Amino acid sequence: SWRDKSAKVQVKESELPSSIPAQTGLTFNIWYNKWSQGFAGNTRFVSPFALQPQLHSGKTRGDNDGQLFFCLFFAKGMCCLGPKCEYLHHIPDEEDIGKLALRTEVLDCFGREKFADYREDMGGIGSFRKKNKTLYVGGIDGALNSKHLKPAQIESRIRFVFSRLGDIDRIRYVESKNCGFVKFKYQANAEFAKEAMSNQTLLLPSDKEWDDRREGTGLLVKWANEDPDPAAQKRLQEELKLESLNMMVHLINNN
Amino acid sequence: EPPPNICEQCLGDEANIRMTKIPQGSECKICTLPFTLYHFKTSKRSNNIIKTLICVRCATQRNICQCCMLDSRWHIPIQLRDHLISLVNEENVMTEEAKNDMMKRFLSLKNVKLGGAQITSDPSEADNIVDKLKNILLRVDISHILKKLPLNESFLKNPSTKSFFLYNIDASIPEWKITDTVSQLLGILSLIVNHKAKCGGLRFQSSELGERFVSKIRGVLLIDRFRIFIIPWSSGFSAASFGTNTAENIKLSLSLNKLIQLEL
Amino acid sequence: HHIEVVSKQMDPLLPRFVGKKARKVVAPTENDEVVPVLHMDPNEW
Amino acid sequence: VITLVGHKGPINQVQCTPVDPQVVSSSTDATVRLWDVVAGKTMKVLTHHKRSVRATALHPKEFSVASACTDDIRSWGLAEGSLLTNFESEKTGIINTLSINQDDVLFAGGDNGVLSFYDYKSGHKYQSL
Amino acid sequence: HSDMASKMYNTDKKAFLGALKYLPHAILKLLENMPHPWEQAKEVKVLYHTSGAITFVNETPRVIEPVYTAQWSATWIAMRREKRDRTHFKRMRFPPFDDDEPPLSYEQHIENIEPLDPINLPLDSQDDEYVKDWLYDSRPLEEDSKKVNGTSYKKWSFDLPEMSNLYRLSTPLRDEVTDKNYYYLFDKKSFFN
Amino acid sequence: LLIHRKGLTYLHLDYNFNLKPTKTLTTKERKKSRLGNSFHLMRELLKMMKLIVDTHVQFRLGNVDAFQLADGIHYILNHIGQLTGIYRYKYKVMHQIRACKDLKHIIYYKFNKNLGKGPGCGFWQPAWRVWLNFLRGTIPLLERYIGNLITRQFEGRSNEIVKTTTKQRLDAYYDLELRNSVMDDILEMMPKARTILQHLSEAWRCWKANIPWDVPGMPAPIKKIIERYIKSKAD
RNA sequence: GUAUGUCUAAAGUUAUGCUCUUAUUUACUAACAAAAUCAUUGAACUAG
RNA sequence: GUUCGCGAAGUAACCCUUCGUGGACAUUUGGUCAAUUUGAAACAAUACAGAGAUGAUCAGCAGUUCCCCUGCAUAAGGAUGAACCGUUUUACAAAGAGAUUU
RNA sequence: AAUCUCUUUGCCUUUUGGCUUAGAUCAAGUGUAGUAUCUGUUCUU
Ligand SMILES: O=P(O)(O)O[C@H]1[C@H](OP(=O)(O)O)[C@@H](OP(=O)(O)O)[C@H](OP(=O)(O)O)[C@@H](OP(=O)(O)O)[C@H]1OP(=O)(O)O
Ligand SMILES: [K+]
Ligand SMILES: [K+]
Ligand SMILES: [K+]
Ligand SMILES: [Zn+2]
Ligand SMILES: [Zn+2]
Ligand SMILES: [Zn+2]
Repeated sequence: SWRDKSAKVQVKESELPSSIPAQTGLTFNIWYNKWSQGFAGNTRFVSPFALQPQLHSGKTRGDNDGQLFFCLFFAKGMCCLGPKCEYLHHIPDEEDIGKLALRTEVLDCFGREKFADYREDMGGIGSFRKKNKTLYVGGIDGALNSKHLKPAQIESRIRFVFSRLGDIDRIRYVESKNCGFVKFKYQANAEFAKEAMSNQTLLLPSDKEWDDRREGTGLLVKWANEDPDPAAQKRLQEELKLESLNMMVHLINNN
Repeated sequence: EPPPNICEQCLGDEANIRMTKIPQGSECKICTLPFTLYHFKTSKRSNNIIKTLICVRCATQRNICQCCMLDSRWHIPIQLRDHLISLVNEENVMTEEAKNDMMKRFLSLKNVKLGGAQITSDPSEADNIVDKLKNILLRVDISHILKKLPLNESFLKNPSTKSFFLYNIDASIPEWKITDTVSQLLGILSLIVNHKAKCGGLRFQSSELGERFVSKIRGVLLIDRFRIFIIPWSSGFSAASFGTNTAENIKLSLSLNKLIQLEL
Repeated sequence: HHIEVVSKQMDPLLPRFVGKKARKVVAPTENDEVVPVLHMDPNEW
Repeated sequence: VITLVGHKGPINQVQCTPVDPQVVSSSTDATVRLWDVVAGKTMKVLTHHKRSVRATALHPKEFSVASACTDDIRSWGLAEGSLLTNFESEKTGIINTLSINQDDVLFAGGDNGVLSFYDYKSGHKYQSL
Repeated sequence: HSDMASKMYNTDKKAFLGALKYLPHAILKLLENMPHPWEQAKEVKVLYHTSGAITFVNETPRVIEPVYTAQWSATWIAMRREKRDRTHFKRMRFPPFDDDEPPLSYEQHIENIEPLDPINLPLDSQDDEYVKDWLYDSRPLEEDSKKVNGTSYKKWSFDLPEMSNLYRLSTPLRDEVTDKNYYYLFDKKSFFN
Repeated sequence: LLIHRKGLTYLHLDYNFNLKPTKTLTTKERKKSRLGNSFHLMRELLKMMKLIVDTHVQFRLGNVDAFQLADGIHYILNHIGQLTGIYRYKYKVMHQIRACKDLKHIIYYKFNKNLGKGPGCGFWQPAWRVWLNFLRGTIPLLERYIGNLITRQFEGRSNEIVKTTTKQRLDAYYDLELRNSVMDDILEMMPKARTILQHLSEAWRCWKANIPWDVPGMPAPIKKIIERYIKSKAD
């Protein structure tokens, strides 16, 4: 178990990437920290870093300090503090889900404040008005470096990379759209998995292009819209009725 | 400016709390207008700071805590509260929220209650609603892959099998419940389920785990009285076992359904 | 619950009111009560 | 320090008083408003005038105010915003100015150039010049 | 705070903008405390923002007027003598550094170099006996509890031979008109008239 | 940082505090990068200060001796109108520049009595005082000017700017008030006002042309209202 | 010639009589154009 | 750590030295803030076009607006800064006549 | 007693929305091009 060891330094401080992004213009703006006087087609890049749950997880100062929030950089596989980190370095689980319950209404598992509305691209931290537990997995083409692959193999790879980030409710790969939907048991695990898988690559060491992994642009993991499928919609309504029944007991008990 | 609406659960059980007040310190998450920010800690040594994320006006309109946006009387989310009031009043009450910045600003200036805040702000009606809710509470390639699926063979003691085939999976069932019930039986496990196929496959770490699994009761596995049926799957499986496209998965599900109806 | 309210020692170099900005705002009209218009009382115009 | 919002058009005259209503205002919107300046809200809206209330005049010896629109001079008690008297202002036309002396004489200056003198308590027009 | 590329500097950047309104004051404090020609170097107390946005020189250049008058007089004489005796007085170029040259790092390029001699007119062992040991100090007699009230440097009290020596050293800059009638019809009131 | 927050990356601030465009600017870039007197005055003050500090740095490096330092400082304080553009943004500073020129004259002729022309006078104390006193009064002015500029950066520009009645607006504002008065009198006399006021515009053109204004069928009291307001405008 | 405005179009996938051929007339528009009398000379120049 | 008091060992006994022990002195920092893609800066670039009252070329000043930009600004500038140019049906009644219907 | 269409009366129902020095001045032009346009002739009709 991760609780049996101390966290491991994922990337040494000297190995961290410089805060100055790749040049996309004639002049670097020292206020916004972005290149200016130019234009580019697509600024995304494949994450040089990746979380390895079995290897990196362990105790940090956060566990002793009674920290509630998880480490964002740990999820991204790039935390340089290792055991000295103020935030938790492990996959969210039921015990931590329980301790986060009062803050999770307005904060994600990383402690970032949620918004009223989703970004128009559905990316970001997410809305506090919806207990959204489902992620959209786009950019599969670039994540595979445009490697031709069968739908079932794509689904198997997505299941592998995501199932290790918490309890999964269900997974669907829509070949008609070349996109995947991953639904988690707890929202905090969807938040954590979203940050961990963002900009990652779906390639494996058993692939030809493994050495070219960072050439293109990585996986685009964002929040999922309302599922339009009537079959899903009805079970969503049944979940709502179950939650309301399970809440009426608490209301009659309190009053 | 009225005092902040912070709930007991956010304040905590500590005897005394020091709260920092910052006039115009923040922009309300709901209405985007500036408001007096209050921030505090449950205890001087705690590692987290709790901030009022919404202004007193928006909180009052919604009858919620400024620090956690849960109902100030029932301490539950707005969405669930409005649904619970809808179930008893049949009026289908809801808190509609503005999209445009100008409309958010405009809405926050109205001296009205939104959605269920009407019921929950007046304690008389809240009680007069808890009583009514009590009355509610008490009351095409299938022909090929069907030889890849192990459907001809049976649940048995002798053959050592590390992999199994699951079918008659109701779509309501999440994957984690299946893994959890197998974990309960084994006293603790790679699972594939395709819900459009209504079937899946289970792969164990080593043969003694599969043997311990088959030691406990073609077989059956229970999920809230859903009878998932189970067969030893000696031929190793992958995601391709249940079809390469959606239509193939659905066709497989219908085939398995009629096979189940024949078996029953 | 007894709360001790204290003012933050602000950094004199930073903006004193983080939330202060120029914002146009259309305010709603509060139609709480009707005000009667008590108006009690050939082609030259 | 305070901006009193309520009138739906240009304000013609304002009068300060020592107690609530501390501000009395007349407008082109044909209303006379008595204000609670501390609250910044109107204590009372007087709507009897049909046309722009061009002129007002506080009585120097009693807590009342006169107001006028074309052919219509009215007196109001400020303590409660009650209509006291309707003057015999018929056919006098547009009234540009009002004045009240301590002898209860009310003067109304017509835009047609006619000086009208009235007894403030009765509203009786006693002289036209 | 040379390169504030990291996001951690977002607040410091705002502090920098906030310091701009106080920059003229800091400039005044710096310039009023400028080292005089008889001082090689000068330590000044400074008040600095913790983000490094601004540094204010936090002290007042208090001086003893007859001493300061004598110091500048000795400097004046030394300068006239140097202009007389130096065949080629090479005036320095302005600006001293190229527009493209970044400001030198004090601790790397200046702090280690031994300072050059200041303008100190050679004082006589006997005629300047009473002033020689301290005339060119940064705050002369600051530590002498008899001549000065203390390091706050607010009041001075000198003896006759010292005042005489300061008066004598000040002849090029001191006032020589003892007769008040010199200003007949050439005084404040006659100019007002 | 101020330049870059405004997005003016095409303007480069030299280490001697000169501000120059790095490319030919479009008219929109030129309009947007049109920095005001508060910024330019602050920059010129920084330039003056750096000139002084750099001279002291040259002495500390050992590149100039103490006499060259004193003379250099005196030169700087006497040539602010040449070494900086400060006069461009706050032309009253010419008073200080003139004072320094005058001080140099009285100083040099005292100093050079038996020495003739040439560098070497380092008596910078009087001109230095002149610039310190300039800063004394410039401080509150720049605190207000720069404070307002930075306030606009964080808070944005005010939406409730009330334009005053200046000479360039006098006729327009006079017209607005005249029309409003005429309209009030007409509407109150009557038992589409914008159409009625067209008669006022015609009566004014008639008055200017000395053409008699007479509308057949015009109500007599309204004609008298228009005529009196036309006479008031005429007066 | 400007001010200034507009455009830029895959993917970074969100689940279900009245005309015609054609030779002219007239008007408007063109920073298009080095045009022969009145030892080589308008010549790169004009914008709200 | 220091210091005041007490037990003890060392010394012939003090001073002094060490081990033990009680009291006194000193008493809760900091965050509205985590370190590149996904919680938000813009210009620019390529193309086309080339400014209201005009037959033509233009100075303007305003007003209204939930558009603002530059500027220290209640000054001034930003094409008269821009947008403005479209779409338009009922407080609908009175008098009378000739045809339609039982 | 209830339709339909006339005629008159009423209603005006897409029914002129500022300012200054009429705000000011101008309306003589080659080649070629572009757009619209004109007479005629056959043709369409
Ligand atoms: O122009 P001049 O009549 O010859 O005077 C010059 C001039 O001073 P002013 O023009 O200000 O009176 C020089 O100043 P700049 O031209 O350089 O500005 C100054 O030299 P500095 O640069 O050292 O000020 C020089 O002084 P010097 O006597 O050393 O030659 C001085 O000459 P005079 O005043 O003696 O005639
Ligand atoms: K043009
Ligand atoms: K114009
Ligand atoms: K203008
Ligand atoms: Zn970490
Ligand atoms: Zn709000
Ligand atoms: Zn709360």
